[PDB]
Amino acid sequence: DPANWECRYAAFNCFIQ
Amino acid sequence: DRSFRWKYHQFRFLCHSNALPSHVKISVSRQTLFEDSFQQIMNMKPYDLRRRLYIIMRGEEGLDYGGIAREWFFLLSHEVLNPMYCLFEYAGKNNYCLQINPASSINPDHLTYFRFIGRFIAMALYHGKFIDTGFTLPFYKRMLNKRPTLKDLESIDPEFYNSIVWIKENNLEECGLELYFIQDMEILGKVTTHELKEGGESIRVTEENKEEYIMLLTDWRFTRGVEEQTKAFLDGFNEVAPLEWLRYFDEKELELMLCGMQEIDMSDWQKSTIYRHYTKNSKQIQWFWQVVKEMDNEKRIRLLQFVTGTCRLPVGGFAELIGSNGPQKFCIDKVGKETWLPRSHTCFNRLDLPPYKSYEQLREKLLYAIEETE
Ligand SMILES: *CC(=O)Nc1ccc(NC(=O)C*)cc1
Repeated sequence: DPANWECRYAAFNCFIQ
Repeated sequence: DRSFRWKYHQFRFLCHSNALPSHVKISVSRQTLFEDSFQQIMNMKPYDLRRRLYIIMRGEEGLDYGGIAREWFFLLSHEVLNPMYCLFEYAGKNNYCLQINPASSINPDHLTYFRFIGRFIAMALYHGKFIDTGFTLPFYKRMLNKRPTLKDLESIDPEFYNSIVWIKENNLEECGLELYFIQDMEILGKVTTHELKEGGESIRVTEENKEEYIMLLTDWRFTRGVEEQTKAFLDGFNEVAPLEWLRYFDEKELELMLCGMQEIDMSDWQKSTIYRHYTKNSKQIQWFWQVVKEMDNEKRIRLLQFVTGTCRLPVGGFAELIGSNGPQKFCIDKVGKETWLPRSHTCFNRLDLPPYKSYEQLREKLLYAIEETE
Protein backbone atom coordinates (compact mmCIF):
# COMPACT_ATOMS: atom_id res chain seq x y z
CA ASP A 1 0.00 0.00 0.00
CA PRO A 2 2.82 2.63 -0.13
CA ALA A 3 2.04 3.25 -3.81
CA ASN A 4 -1.42 4.37 -2.65
CA TRP A 5 -0.37 7.33 -0.49
CA GLU A 6 2.95 8.00 -2.25
CA CYS A 7 1.19 8.79 -5.54
CA ARG A 8 -0.93 11.31 -3.61
CA TYR A 9 2.04 13.19 -2.14
CA ALA A 10 3.65 13.37 -5.60
CA ALA A 11 0.62 14.64 -7.53
CA PHE A 12 -0.19 17.17 -4.79
CA ASN A 13 3.39 18.48 -4.68
CA CYS A 14 3.63 18.90 -8.46
CA PHE A 15 0.49 21.06 -8.53
CA ILE A 16 1.68 23.35 -5.72
CA GLN A 17 5.06 23.68 -7.44
CA ASP B 1 -11.39 34.45 -2.77
CA ARG B 2 -7.85 33.69 -3.67
CA SER B 3 -6.56 30.49 -5.01
CA PHE B 4 -5.79 27.22 -3.24
CA ARG B 5 -2.03 27.74 -3.61
CA TRP B 6 -2.20 30.96 -1.59
CA LYS B 7 -4.42 29.33 1.05
CA TYR B 8 -1.96 26.43 1.25
CA HIS B 9 1.09 28.71 1.45
CA GLN B 10 -0.50 30.86 4.17
CA PHE B 11 -1.49 27.81 6.22
CA ARG B 12 2.04 26.41 5.95
CA PHE B 13 3.42 29.66 7.38
CA LEU B 14 1.11 29.43 10.40
CA CYS B 15 2.32 25.91 11.22
CA HIS B 16 5.95 26.88 10.57
CA SER B 17 5.89 30.04 12.71
CA ASN B 18 3.99 28.31 15.55
CA ALA B 19 6.02 25.09 15.80
CA LEU B 20 7.84 24.09 18.98
CA PRO B 21 11.47 22.90 18.68
CA SER B 22 12.76 19.31 18.99
CA HIS B 23 10.76 16.15 18.23
CA VAL B 24 8.18 13.81 19.77
CA LYS B 25 8.87 10.07 19.91
CA ILE B 26 6.08 7.64 19.01
CA SER B 27 6.69 3.92 18.90
CA VAL B 28 4.16 1.50 17.50
CA SER B 29 3.84 -2.06 16.20
CA ARG B 30 1.89 -3.35 13.21
CA GLN B 31 -0.58 -4.97 15.52
CA THR B 32 -0.78 -2.40 18.22
CA LEU B 33 -1.09 0.67 16.12
CA PHE B 34 -4.42 2.09 17.09
CA GLU B 35 -3.94 1.52 20.81
CA ASP B 36 -0.29 2.49 21.07
CA SER B 37 -1.14 5.69 19.19
CA PHE B 38 -4.18 6.27 21.40
CA GLN B 39 -2.12 6.00 24.59
CA GLN B 40 0.93 8.05 23.62
CA ILE B 41 -0.86 10.86 21.76
CA MET B 42 -3.58 11.27 24.41
CA ASN B 43 -0.87 11.38 27.09
CA MET B 44 1.17 14.08 25.34
CA LYS B 45 0.21 17.71 25.44
CA PRO B 46 -1.64 19.37 22.54
CA TYR B 47 1.23 21.76 21.81
CA ASP B 48 3.76 18.92 22.07
CA LEU B 49 2.23 17.17 19.03
CA ARG B 50 3.36 20.22 17.14
CA ARG B 51 7.00 19.21 17.29
CA ARG B 52 8.52 16.88 14.71
CA LEU B 53 7.10 13.39 14.39
CA TYR B 54 9.85 10.87 15.19
CA ILE B 55 7.90 7.68 14.54
CA ILE B 56 9.43 4.39 15.71
CA MET B 57 8.17 1.35 13.80
CA ARG B 58 9.03 -1.40 16.26
CA GLY B 59 10.40 -4.42 14.42
CA GLU B 60 11.64 -2.46 11.39
CA GLU B 61 14.96 -0.71 10.64
CA GLY B 62 14.31 3.03 10.91
CA LEU B 63 15.88 4.93 8.02
CA ASP B 64 13.53 7.23 6.10
CA TYR B 65 11.54 9.07 8.76
CA GLY B 66 9.43 11.03 6.29
CA GLY B 67 8.13 7.80 4.78
CA ILE B 68 7.26 6.20 8.11
CA ALA B 69 5.48 9.50 8.79
CA ARG B 70 3.48 9.22 5.56
CA GLU B 71 2.96 5.54 6.37
CA TRP B 72 1.81 5.96 9.97
CA PHE B 73 -0.72 8.66 9.09
CA PHE B 74 -2.23 6.55 6.30
CA LEU B 75 -2.38 3.25 8.20
CA LEU B 76 -3.89 4.88 11.30
CA SER B 77 -6.44 6.79 9.20
CA HIS B 78 -7.82 3.34 8.30
CA GLU B 79 -7.50 1.79 11.78
CA VAL B 80 -9.91 4.34 13.27
CA LEU B 81 -12.65 2.71 11.16
CA ASN B 82 -12.42 -0.62 13.00
CA PRO B 83 -15.94 -1.84 13.90
CA MET B 84 -14.68 -2.84 17.36
CA TYR B 85 -14.59 0.84 18.39
CA CYS B 86 -18.12 1.60 17.10
CA LEU B 87 -17.11 5.17 16.26
CA PHE B 88 -18.27 5.32 12.63
CA GLU B 89 -20.94 3.89 10.34
CA TYR B 90 -21.82 4.21 6.66
CA ALA B 91 -25.02 5.62 5.17
CA GLY B 92 -24.83 3.09 2.34
CA LYS B 93 -23.38 -0.13 0.99
CA ASN B 94 -19.73 -0.60 0.01
CA ASN B 95 -18.55 2.07 2.48
CA TYR B 96 -20.56 4.91 0.94
CA CYS B 97 -20.74 8.12 2.99
CA LEU B 98 -18.72 7.89 6.21
CA GLN B 99 -20.58 9.45 9.14
CA ILE B 100 -20.34 9.25 12.91
CA ASN B 101 -22.07 6.31 14.58
CA PRO B 102 -24.89 7.65 16.80
CA ALA B 103 -24.51 4.44 18.82
CA SER B 104 -20.87 5.24 19.64
CA SER B 105 -21.86 5.49 23.31
CA ILE B 106 -21.66 1.68 23.40
CA ASN B 107 -17.95 2.47 23.60
CA PRO B 108 -17.89 3.99 27.11
CA ASP B 109 -14.81 6.16 26.45
CA HIS B 110 -16.01 7.18 22.97
CA LEU B 111 -15.72 10.93 23.58
CA THR B 112 -12.08 10.32 24.48
CA TYR B 113 -11.48 8.51 21.18
CA PHE B 114 -13.17 11.29 19.21
CA ARG B 115 -10.95 13.83 20.97
CA PHE B 116 -8.07 11.54 19.98
CA ILE B 117 -9.14 11.52 16.32
CA GLY B 118 -9.48 15.30 16.40
CA ARG B 119 -5.85 15.58 17.49
CA PHE B 120 -4.77 12.97 14.93
CA ILE B 121 -6.44 14.92 12.10
CA ALA B 122 -4.89 18.17 13.34
CA MET B 123 -1.45 16.54 13.34
CA ALA B 124 -1.94 15.56 9.69
CA LEU B 125 -2.82 19.13 8.67
CA TYR B 126 -0.05 20.63 10.81
CA HIS B 127 2.63 18.30 9.38
CA GLY B 128 1.53 18.30 5.74
CA LYS B 129 0.68 14.60 5.93
CA PHE B 130 -2.36 12.99 4.34
CA ILE B 131 -5.10 10.70 5.64
CA ASP B 132 -7.68 8.42 4.03
CA THR B 133 -10.39 8.06 6.68
CA GLY B 134 -12.98 9.31 4.20
CA PHE B 135 -14.79 12.15 5.95
CA THR B 136 -17.65 13.58 3.92
CA LEU B 137 -17.79 17.18 2.72
CA PRO B 138 -20.50 18.09 5.29
CA PHE B 139 -18.06 16.89 7.95
CA TYR B 140 -15.45 19.34 6.67
CA LYS B 141 -18.15 22.03 6.52
CA ARG B 142 -18.62 21.63 10.28
CA MET B 143 -14.88 22.17 10.79
CA LEU B 144 -15.21 25.37 8.73
CA ASN B 145 -18.42 26.24 10.65
CA LYS B 146 -20.40 26.27 7.40
CA ARG B 147 -24.05 25.32 7.78
CA PRO B 148 -24.94 22.13 5.88
CA THR B 149 -27.40 22.89 3.10
CA LEU B 150 -30.23 21.07 1.36
CA LYS B 151 -27.76 19.96 -1.33
CA ASP B 152 -25.65 18.18 1.30
CA LEU B 153 -28.64 16.01 2.25
CA GLU B 154 -28.72 14.53 -1.26
CA SER B 155 -25.07 13.58 -0.72
CA ILE B 156 -25.46 11.72 2.59
CA ASP B 157 -29.15 10.68 2.68
CA PRO B 158 -30.96 10.88 -0.68
CA GLU B 159 -34.14 9.24 0.65
CA PHE B 160 -34.32 11.78 3.48
CA TYR B 161 -33.66 14.39 0.78
CA ASN B 162 -36.51 13.18 -1.45
CA SER B 163 -38.92 13.56 1.48
CA ILE B 164 -38.05 17.26 1.76
CA VAL B 165 -38.35 17.80 -2.00
CA TRP B 166 -41.78 16.21 -1.81
CA ILE B 167 -42.79 18.44 1.11
CA LYS B 168 -41.54 21.67 -0.49
CA GLU B 169 -43.08 21.15 -3.94
CA ASN B 170 -46.42 19.64 -2.88
CA ASN B 171 -49.42 21.29 -1.25
CA LEU B 172 -49.47 18.87 1.68
CA GLU B 173 -52.91 20.19 2.65
CA GLU B 174 -54.46 18.41 -0.30
CA CYS B 175 -52.42 15.21 0.13
CA GLY B 176 -53.54 15.06 3.76
CA LEU B 177 -50.45 14.53 5.92
CA GLU B 178 -50.31 15.34 9.65
CA LEU B 179 -46.74 16.45 10.29
CA TYR B 180 -45.57 18.09 13.52
CA PHE B 181 -42.32 19.81 14.52
CA ILE B 182 -40.90 16.60 15.99
CA GLN B 183 -38.56 13.78 14.96
CA ASP B 184 -38.02 10.33 16.42
CA MET B 185 -34.60 8.75 16.97
CA GLU B 186 -33.75 5.11 17.70
CA ILE B 187 -30.29 4.71 19.26
CA LEU B 188 -29.53 1.29 20.78
CA GLY B 189 -33.21 0.36 20.79
CA LYS B 190 -34.08 3.50 22.79
CA VAL B 191 -36.54 5.61 20.79
CA THR B 192 -36.48 9.35 21.55
CA THR B 193 -38.31 12.34 20.07
CA HIS B 194 -36.69 15.74 19.54
CA GLU B 195 -38.71 18.97 19.37
CA LEU B 196 -37.64 21.05 16.37
CA LYS B 197 -38.99 24.30 17.84
CA GLU B 198 -40.41 25.51 21.15
CA GLY B 199 -43.47 23.37 21.78
CA GLY B 200 -43.30 21.65 18.39
CA GLU B 201 -44.80 18.56 20.03
CA SER B 202 -48.15 20.27 19.42
CA ILE B 203 -47.69 22.37 16.24
CA ARG B 204 -48.75 21.05 12.85
CA VAL B 205 -46.68 21.72 9.76
CA THR B 206 -48.86 23.70 7.35
CA GLU B 207 -48.27 25.65 4.16
CA GLU B 208 -47.17 28.52 6.39
CA ASN B 209 -44.58 27.05 8.77
CA LYS B 210 -43.41 24.68 6.00
CA GLU B 211 -40.26 26.45 4.78
CA GLU B 212 -39.35 26.91 8.44
CA TYR B 213 -39.96 23.23 9.17
CA ILE B 214 -37.57 22.60 6.26
CA MET B 215 -34.75 24.71 7.69
CA LEU B 216 -35.24 22.87 11.02
CA LEU B 217 -35.39 19.26 9.80
CA THR B 218 -32.26 19.74 7.69
CA ASP B 219 -30.27 21.09 10.64
CA TRP B 220 -31.47 18.22 12.85
CA ARG B 221 -30.32 15.53 10.40
CA PHE B 222 -26.75 16.90 10.48
CA THR B 223 -26.61 17.04 14.30
CA ARG B 224 -28.84 14.28 15.68
CA GLY B 225 -27.11 11.73 17.91
CA VAL B 226 -23.70 13.21 17.11
CA GLU B 227 -23.64 16.40 19.21
CA GLU B 228 -21.38 14.85 21.88
CA GLN B 229 -19.00 13.17 19.44
CA THR B 230 -18.60 16.18 17.14
CA LYS B 231 -17.79 18.42 20.11
CA ALA B 232 -15.08 15.98 21.21
CA PHE B 233 -13.52 15.90 17.73
CA LEU B 234 -13.42 19.68 17.36
CA ASP B 235 -12.15 20.22 20.91
CA GLY B 236 -9.23 17.86 20.36
CA PHE B 237 -8.54 19.34 16.93
CA ASN B 238 -8.59 22.92 18.23
CA GLU B 239 -6.08 21.96 20.93
CA VAL B 240 -3.37 21.06 18.41
CA ALA B 241 -4.32 23.26 15.44
CA PRO B 242 -6.61 26.29 15.93
CA LEU B 243 -9.80 26.02 13.88
CA GLU B 244 -9.51 29.65 12.75
CA TRP B 245 -6.49 28.63 10.64
CA LEU B 246 -8.96 27.04 8.19
CA ARG B 247 -11.10 30.17 7.79
CA TYR B 248 -10.07 30.76 4.17
CA PHE B 249 -10.70 27.20 2.96
CA ASP B 250 -13.89 25.67 1.59
CA GLU B 251 -15.07 22.11 2.16
CA LYS B 252 -13.53 20.85 -1.09
CA GLU B 253 -10.17 22.54 -0.48
CA LEU B 254 -10.07 21.20 3.09
CA GLU B 255 -10.39 17.65 1.76
CA LEU B 256 -7.47 18.32 -0.59
CA MET B 257 -5.37 19.54 2.35
CA LEU B 258 -6.08 16.25 4.17
CA CYS B 259 -6.28 13.63 1.39
CA GLY B 260 -3.99 14.88 -1.40
CA MET B 261 -4.45 14.48 -5.13
CA GLN B 262 -4.02 11.78 -7.73
CA GLU B 263 -3.43 12.27 -11.42
CA ILE B 264 -6.78 11.28 -12.87
CA ASP B 265 -6.25 8.92 -15.80
CA MET B 266 -9.18 9.90 -18.03
CA SER B 267 -8.45 7.32 -20.65
CA ASP B 268 -10.01 5.35 -17.78
CA TRP B 269 -12.51 8.09 -16.84
CA GLN B 270 -13.77 8.42 -20.41
CA LYS B 271 -14.36 4.77 -21.07
CA SER B 272 -16.11 4.31 -17.69
CA THR B 273 -18.71 7.05 -18.28
CA ILE B 274 -22.41 6.58 -19.07
CA TYR B 275 -25.05 9.10 -20.16
CA ARG B 276 -28.72 9.94 -20.34
CA HIS B 277 -30.31 11.61 -23.35
CA TYR B 278 -26.79 12.03 -24.81
CA THR B 279 -24.48 10.03 -27.03
CA LYS B 280 -20.71 9.80 -26.72
CA ASN B 281 -20.60 11.95 -29.89
CA SER B 282 -22.93 14.80 -28.87
CA LYS B 283 -21.01 18.00 -29.54
CA GLN B 284 -21.76 18.90 -25.91
CA ILE B 285 -19.80 15.93 -24.57
CA GLN B 286 -17.13 16.16 -27.27
CA TRP B 287 -16.65 19.66 -25.85
CA PHE B 288 -16.84 18.53 -22.21
CA TRP B 289 -14.19 15.84 -22.61
CA GLN B 290 -11.90 18.31 -24.40
CA VAL B 291 -12.36 20.90 -21.65
CA VAL B 292 -11.30 18.40 -18.99
CA LYS B 293 -8.13 17.68 -20.96
CA GLU B 294 -6.88 21.27 -20.80
CA MET B 295 -7.64 21.29 -17.08
CA ASP B 296 -4.77 20.82 -14.76
CA ASN B 297 -5.34 18.21 -12.10
CA GLU B 298 -6.24 20.81 -9.50
CA LYS B 299 -9.59 21.46 -11.20
CA ARG B 300 -9.82 17.95 -12.63
CA ILE B 301 -10.04 16.58 -9.09
CA ARG B 302 -12.30 19.51 -8.17
CA LEU B 303 -14.68 18.30 -10.89
CA LEU B 304 -14.55 14.90 -9.19
CA GLN B 305 -15.56 16.47 -5.87
CA PHE B 306 -18.40 18.36 -7.55
CA VAL B 307 -19.89 15.27 -9.22
CA THR B 308 -18.93 12.35 -6.95
CA GLY B 309 -18.65 14.15 -3.59
CA THR B 310 -14.98 13.37 -2.88
CA CYS B 311 -11.51 13.66 -4.38
CA ARG B 312 -10.57 10.00 -3.79
CA LEU B 313 -10.97 7.30 -6.38
CA PRO B 314 -11.60 3.65 -5.53
CA VAL B 315 -8.77 1.20 -6.12
CA GLY B 316 -10.54 -0.25 -9.17
CA GLY B 317 -10.55 3.07 -11.00
CA PHE B 318 -13.60 4.73 -12.50
CA ALA B 319 -15.17 1.35 -13.34
CA GLU B 320 -15.64 0.54 -9.63
CA LEU B 321 -17.33 3.87 -8.86
CA ILE B 322 -19.91 3.55 -6.08
CA GLY B 323 -23.05 5.54 -5.35
CA SER B 324 -25.71 5.50 -2.64
CA ASN B 325 -27.18 2.29 -4.12
CA GLY B 326 -23.94 0.43 -4.85
CA PRO B 327 -21.79 0.45 -7.99
CA GLN B 328 -22.65 3.58 -9.97
CA LYS B 329 -20.50 4.79 -12.85
CA PHE B 330 -19.86 8.42 -13.76
CA CYS B 331 -22.87 9.81 -15.62
CA ILE B 332 -23.77 12.95 -17.59
CA ASP B 333 -27.17 13.84 -18.98
CA LYS B 334 -29.33 16.39 -20.77
CA VAL B 335 -30.76 18.17 -17.72
CA GLY B 336 -31.15 21.93 -17.44
CA LYS B 337 -32.04 24.66 -19.90
CA GLU B 338 -29.66 26.83 -21.89
CA THR B 339 -29.23 29.55 -19.24
CA TRP B 340 -28.35 27.27 -16.34
CA LEU B 341 -25.15 25.91 -14.78
CA PRO B 342 -23.85 22.36 -14.24
CA ARG B 343 -25.68 20.94 -11.24
CA SER B 344 -24.79 17.57 -9.74
CA HIS B 345 -26.10 14.68 -7.64
CA THR B 346 -23.21 13.06 -5.78
CA CYS B 347 -25.31 10.09 -4.62
CA PHE B 348 -25.61 9.09 -8.30
CA ASN B 349 -22.26 10.51 -9.51
CA ARG B 350 -24.41 12.37 -12.04
CA LEU B 351 -23.51 15.59 -13.84
CA ASP B 352 -26.64 17.47 -14.93
CA LEU B 353 -25.07 19.13 -17.96
CA PRO B 354 -27.61 21.29 -19.84
CA PRO B 355 -27.12 21.20 -23.63
CA TYR B 356 -25.02 24.31 -24.09
CA LYS B 357 -24.77 26.54 -27.15
CA SER B 358 -21.01 26.75 -27.72
CA TYR B 359 -17.72 25.43 -26.36
CA GLU B 360 -17.01 29.01 -25.29
CA GLN B 361 -20.21 28.88 -23.23
CA LEU B 362 -19.44 25.44 -21.80
CA ARG B 363 -15.80 25.99 -20.83
CA GLU B 364 -16.91 29.27 -19.24
CA LYS B 365 -19.97 28.14 -17.28
CA LEU B 366 -18.57 24.75 -16.22
CA LEU B 367 -15.49 26.06 -14.38
CA TYR B 368 -17.58 28.66 -12.56
CA ALA B 369 -20.03 26.13 -11.10
CA ILE B 370 -17.06 23.86 -10.35
CA GLU B 371 -15.23 26.67 -8.53
CA GLU B 372 -18.11 28.73 -7.09
CA THR B 373 -21.07 26.34 -6.54
CA GLU B 374 -21.51 22.98 -4.84
C1 LIG C 1 -1.03 9.79 -8.56
C2 LIG C 1 -1.08 9.31 -10.01
O1 LIG C 1 -1.86 8.47 -10.30
N1 LIG C 1 -0.21 9.84 -11.05
C3 LIG C 1 0.81 10.88 -10.88
C4 LIG C 1 1.03 11.75 -11.93
C5 LIG C 1 1.99 12.74 -11.84
C6 LIG C 1 2.74 12.88 -10.69
N2 LIG C 1 3.76 13.92 -10.60
C7 LIG C 1 3.58 15.25 -11.19
O2 LIG C 1 2.59 15.54 -11.77
C8 LIG C 1 4.70 16.28 -11.07
C9 LIG C 1 2.54 12.00 -9.63
C10 LIG C 1 1.58 11.00 -9.73
